[PDB]
Amino acid sequence: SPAKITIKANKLKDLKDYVDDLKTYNNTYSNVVLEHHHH
Amino acid sequence: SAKEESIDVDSSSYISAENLAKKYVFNPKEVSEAYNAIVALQNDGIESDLVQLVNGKYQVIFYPEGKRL
Repeated sequence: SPAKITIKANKLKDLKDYVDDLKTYNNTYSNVVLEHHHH
Repeated sequence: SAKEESIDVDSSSYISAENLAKKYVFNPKEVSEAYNAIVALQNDGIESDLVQLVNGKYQVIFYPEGKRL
């Protein structure tokens, strides 16, 4: 099903950190695709 | 049918960023735009529809592209 994900924190710093981690891992998993071509 | 998931980073139990990324493929442009909006609000007070104070917490909303393989 379609999904809507709401991420919440009282402090902007904590929200920033979660999103920063998400960004890192989302990019890493997407890079695995390219690695399969490289290797 | 549709799924709404709330991730309360201030709570005693929430899905890790690692596990969220394992579960879903996100459009990187969506995530980057939200991250930059958070930074702009924090650093320069720039308000955006992307990062709002709602019911006592700042929030962003993501619409995953897919379920990760």
